[PDB]
Amino acid sequence: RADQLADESLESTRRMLQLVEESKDAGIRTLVMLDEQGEQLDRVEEGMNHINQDMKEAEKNLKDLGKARENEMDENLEQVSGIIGNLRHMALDMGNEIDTQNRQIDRIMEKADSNKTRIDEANQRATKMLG
Amino acid sequence: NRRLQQTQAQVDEVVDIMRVNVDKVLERDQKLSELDDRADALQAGASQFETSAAKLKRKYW
Amino acid sequence: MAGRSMQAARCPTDELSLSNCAVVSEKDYQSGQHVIVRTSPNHKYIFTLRTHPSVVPGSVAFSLPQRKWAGLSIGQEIEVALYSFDKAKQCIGTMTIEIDFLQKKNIDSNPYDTDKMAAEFIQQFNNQAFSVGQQLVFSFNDKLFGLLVKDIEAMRQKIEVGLVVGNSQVA
Amino acid sequence: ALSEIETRHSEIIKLENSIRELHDMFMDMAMLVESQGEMIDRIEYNVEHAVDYVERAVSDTKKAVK
Amino acid sequence: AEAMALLAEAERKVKNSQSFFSGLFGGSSKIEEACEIYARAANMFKMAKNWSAAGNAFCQAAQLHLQLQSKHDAATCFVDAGNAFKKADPQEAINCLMRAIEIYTDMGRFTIAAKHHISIAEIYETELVDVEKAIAHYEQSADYYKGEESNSSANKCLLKVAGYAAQLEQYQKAIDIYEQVGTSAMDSPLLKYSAKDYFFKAALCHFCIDMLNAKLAVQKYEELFPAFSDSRECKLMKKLLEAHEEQNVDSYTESVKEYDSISRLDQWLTTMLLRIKKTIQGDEED
Amino acid sequence: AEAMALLAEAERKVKNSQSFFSGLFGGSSKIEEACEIYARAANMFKMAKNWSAAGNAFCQAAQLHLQLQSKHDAATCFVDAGNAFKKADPQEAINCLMRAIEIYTDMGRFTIAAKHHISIAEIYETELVDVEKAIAHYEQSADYYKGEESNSSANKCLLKVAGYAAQLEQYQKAIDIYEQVGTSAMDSPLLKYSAKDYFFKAALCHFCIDMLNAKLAVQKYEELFPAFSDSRECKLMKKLLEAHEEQNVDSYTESVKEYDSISRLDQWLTTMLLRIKKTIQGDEED
Amino acid sequence: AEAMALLAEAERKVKNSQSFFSGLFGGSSKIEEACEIYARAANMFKMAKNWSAAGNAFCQAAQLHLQLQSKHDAATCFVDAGNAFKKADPQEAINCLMRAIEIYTDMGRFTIAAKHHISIAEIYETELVDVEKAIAHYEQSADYYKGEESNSSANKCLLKVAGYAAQLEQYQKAIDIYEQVGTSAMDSPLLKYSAKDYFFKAALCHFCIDMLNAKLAVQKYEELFPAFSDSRECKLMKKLLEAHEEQNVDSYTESVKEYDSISRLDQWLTTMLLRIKKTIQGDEED
Repeated sequence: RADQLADESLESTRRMLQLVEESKDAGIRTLVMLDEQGEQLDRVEEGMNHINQDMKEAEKNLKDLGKARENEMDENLEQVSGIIGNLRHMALDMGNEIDTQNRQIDRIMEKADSNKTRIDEANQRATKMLG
Repeated sequence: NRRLQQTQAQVDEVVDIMRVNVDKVLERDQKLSELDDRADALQAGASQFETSAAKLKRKYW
Repeated sequence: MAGRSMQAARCPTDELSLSNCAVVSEKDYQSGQHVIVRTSPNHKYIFTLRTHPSVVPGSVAFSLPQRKWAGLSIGQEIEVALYSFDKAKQCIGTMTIEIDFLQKKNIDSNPYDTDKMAAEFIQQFNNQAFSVGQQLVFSFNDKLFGLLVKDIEAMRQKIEVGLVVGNSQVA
Repeated sequence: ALSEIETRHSEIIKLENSIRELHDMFMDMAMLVESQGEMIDRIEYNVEHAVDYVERAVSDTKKAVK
Repeated sequence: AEAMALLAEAERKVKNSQSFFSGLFGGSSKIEEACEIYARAANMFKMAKNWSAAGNAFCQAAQLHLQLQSKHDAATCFVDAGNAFKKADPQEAINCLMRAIEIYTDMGRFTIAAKHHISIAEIYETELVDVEKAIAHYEQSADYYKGEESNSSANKCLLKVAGYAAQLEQYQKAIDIYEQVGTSAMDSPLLKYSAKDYFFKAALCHFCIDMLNAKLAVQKYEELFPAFSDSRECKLMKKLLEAHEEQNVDSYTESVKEYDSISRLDQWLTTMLLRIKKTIQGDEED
Repeated sequence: AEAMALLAEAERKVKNSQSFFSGLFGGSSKIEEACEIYARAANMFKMAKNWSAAGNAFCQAAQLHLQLQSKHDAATCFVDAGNAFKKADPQEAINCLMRAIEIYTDMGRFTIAAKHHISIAEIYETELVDVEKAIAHYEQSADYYKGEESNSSANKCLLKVAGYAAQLEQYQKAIDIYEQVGTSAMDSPLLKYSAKDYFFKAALCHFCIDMLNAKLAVQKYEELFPAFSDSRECKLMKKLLEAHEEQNVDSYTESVKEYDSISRLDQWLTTMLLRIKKTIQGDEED
Repeated sequence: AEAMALLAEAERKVKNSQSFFSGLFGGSSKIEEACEIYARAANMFKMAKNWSAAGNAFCQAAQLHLQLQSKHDAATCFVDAGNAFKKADPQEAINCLMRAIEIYTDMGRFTIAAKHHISIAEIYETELVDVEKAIAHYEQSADYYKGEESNSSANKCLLKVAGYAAQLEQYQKAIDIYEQVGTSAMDSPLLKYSAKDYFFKAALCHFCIDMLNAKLAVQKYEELFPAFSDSRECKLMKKLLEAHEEQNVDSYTESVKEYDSISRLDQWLTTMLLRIKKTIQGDEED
């Protein structure tokens, strides 16, 4: 079944062209979404460096307070191959946008638990000298 | 066989990056969830800090 | 002798681009000496010097052809050293050259007398150094060609580098 | 010759194969990036405001030592 | 720096004072001091990887913390204990987490309650092997996520619920879950893609329904010839629906064999497909 | 309610107290109050979309906030002012940002300093068209990102630097940047794909080269048609090197006509390809 | 402004008080001041691009910060010092990090302890070439990730371990690691795809066995012939096994020559394939 295999396998490459096309658009959302996520985190760090300071002051203030069939076929596949150019524009950028953030997230979790502790201590030392 | 083998692995190579994408994207999911349990647990104490900092206000101010 | 740092530049004019000679300054070398351009441990080339006022003291200028053959950059740092030929074993007497239309814009099918070529070749490229596989330009009747040294024989020993003299036969 | 037309075939299917499976990873990805998106919305939120409440806490401590 | 020594000091100080030791005021700093002690011990226990000694240690520190007046960080300790027991050799991991959720829940923290709730149902399944309760948790948790308008997690959980529900004969309750998770999926063109598999699963699930419960749910689907993503969902289903309405356990077993060429069959599908294969054979020689 | 009223009162209170009003401690609580005022005004201005007024107001609150001694929260305000002026009507967009970086920088926060540093070069390019200063920023910023071992962003900047370097005739200085950003890209198997485009750009960027600098860069590039991605990189390059070495301004112009079929040509490529197209013509008359 | 000036002042103040200087209290309040000084110095040393000085300065600020009691911010300072020496020209990048982990470790912050633990082994390998210690780190770190039940991360590390374990001739110890990371990757259907390469690697690693193991590993592998991903795993392996059992360094190096067309080989594979190619010849030309 020559024509039955050169067309079915081709019929898939066609249902394949859109596939990577559909996944490319779906990937674009990952681009715009991972871009939005990167932004919404720039403010998180901002609020993380904001708490870091205030706490240091507060703590100190408390001490101071305590004391043509194949021609098209190829074109359809070529489009699938060209999409890699877009598939590349994704995995890369965001892929790295992942490291920068994660390494930043950890620094956010730590200080997040750090301030928490200094709050428990400050409260304890404060209770003993309350009204 | 020309264009065939040509377009053959052309994708087998794109099958790798996703293997990296699916993973690097899932590793984040768990890390963020970890921050969700600490960041909140933090403000949870802030509710105490505010009240505690206020009690100190009625003693030295 | 030992060697000195130099800077490759561009050929002054066309008059010196049709001589296949590394143009230099007068405060450095003299028209008639030979040197050996040293760029890489595996890249050795020999050129013929020709002073010119436009040249800058401490630099050597080459022509596009040579700049494509020996591979030289206009700005990079090369190590030039005085090379003295052995006119007792390097003097060229019989040298074969591969000729072909340099430009594709001027390609015809008319006949060209070789006798008139070998006569005008030695009359212009006299007292100069040529190496096996060297590239250059030849202006014959206002027509540019792309020569290519194939074999060189001293006056019947074979040499890689020689010095074209007067009684030098060319094929 | 079938020996040549059949060879092409086996190569295309085996090509179609590796394909669809890879594409599967693209889909799951968009599905993963989404779930994560909604989860970060709650993260930032609780954090952002967490800074607002503390911003008021520190402002009071500063005025509680003067 | 000895754990045993710390555990002893901790016990020595964890006690409501009275008489001469009290003086005038009690001392929450005491109970908390003991907490820090036990925590310090549980840590080195986890260091040497004794887990069984770390977990039970955290529990102590955790319990004491409650005796203080700090439910928050306490619950987090219960989590540390659960994480210990989990990655440990004994159990208790289930008790700690229940003791954690009672806190996050009564505290007004449902986001986090559900975060550990799903973990719980994941344990009661991958470990204790008690799906009947696991599903119950996957559900209540999906309800909490559904409250925080966090469609995502809510659906993840629902998917777990139905997914294992089909494996527990609960085929109808499964399609129902698939219908809900399918309706609240189209609204967002972000799930349009995966929205197929849901219809395929649902149509495959059969509560011994002797009809076209699926043939009615197959046409309800909005497939499109040009849509190639769809060719990986109902196109097969129709062919399976005919193979069942004609008790032909050959056209079905062949169509699944062919479909396993364009779209690989995961473990799930396989299991259910064979279940239908049996409903057919079984209706032949039955 | 009125911004004018707030802006005025803010002025009344923004002044070191004296006499009985000052008592013993005038404190910075007043300068800060004024800050909150101007911010409250800049706010309604930003609502009314007056921007201009909003920005200048933020500048006021910011400056005063500096008189408070709290650089951080101030700089952030300078950023607010920047975001205002930027997407506003007047200028100052550049000023605020410079006044922001001087703070993040002296403070020791290079991570965020580079964040606004790139925004700066981006405005100084897409607006002021001050390429020479923009490159200086894209570069210094890339240095900071490189320090934070945030390879990512660092490369996102270097690409800018080189990309806009070729436009300023800096072809060699461009290829070098591509070489560095390439070498520090092979060490990571997560940049294997993109590594192509780099070699394509570098091989295209010609500082009036005559040798085979590109033939050598293309040789350095490990290609194997079976590693198909490469097709969108050097396969064309070689053809271009041939049409160049053969002073054929027809084959090169045909190749750029064909490649524009398998891989579209963005602005950059176009401009440069035309520059090479001229190097050939100018060589034809040689 | 001047670093030398600050470093000197910092020195003059960094010293436990005594005599009339100590009086009643003295310590933290001073040592901290010095910390802020050195940090301010290391900052300008970093803007000046001297790094070395910046790093040593951070080392000072950090050490002093420990002399005050505040281990957290201190450890983070050591991290800053590490980033400094790292992007710098001297060493010490290894010491700063060890001094950071000792802290995050005995503190109870294992999650991050492992975060920097993998960075450490990543430097101890790419630079110091100290593979034995690097592996000891990738391993202990994976143990911590496994502790937090953070499977994925633990696997990333294990993959590193095994990967470099096979390079150090430790082939058997590698196949085992691939086994474990394999049985702990099928529980999650999100790793289905991934489960292949593991079996291919584990079957390639040979502890100089005289047959099976690999023939047994390929057997344990569950493949579905009409599969697509799996084509890049066992199918080849079988051919390699036959080419090994039967001394024929012509059927092995050929099959790898063909396979290198439909699935480009990475440095790792090549290294090991050649090692096997050598075992064959070393059994042949013997």
